[PDB]
Amino acid sequence: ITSIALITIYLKSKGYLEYVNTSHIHDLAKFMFGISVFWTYLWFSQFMLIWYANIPEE
Amino acid sequence: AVGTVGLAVGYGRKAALKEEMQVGINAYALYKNFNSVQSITLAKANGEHEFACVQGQKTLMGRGDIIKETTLEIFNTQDAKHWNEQPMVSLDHQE
Repeated sequence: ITSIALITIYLKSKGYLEYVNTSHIHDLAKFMFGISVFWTYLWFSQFMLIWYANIPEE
Repeated sequence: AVGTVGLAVGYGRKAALKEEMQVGINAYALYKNFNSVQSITLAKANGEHEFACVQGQKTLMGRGDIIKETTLEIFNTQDAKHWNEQPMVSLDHQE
């Protein structure tokens, strides 16, 4: 998602995009934000469920 | 073994006790001439009995990590690694 945003910012600043504005940027910005939090959620739950009951195998 | 029946003796009492304790079969009437071995005929009856059974499963599922057993000559000639082996966990490609 972030790579999509960065390319459109570049092209827009070079004058190659039309009908693109801060609301399109804003929508992508909040989209990538929410899913980055989701990544953190998955990271923690995997870690903690091993740490909490550390059966030595695995 | 085969062709034989086990019977516990000593439960059928009825005088001076509550019906919660009046439980079981006596069998002393079968101790003829004070002999413990008697010839019998066994027939199947009609109903079905309920048991206050404590333990459910009869066998061990092959779970050698519960009761480890070995033989005397193994105990005497083999290293503990072959009869009393403890579990290993992998590290950086090491046990």
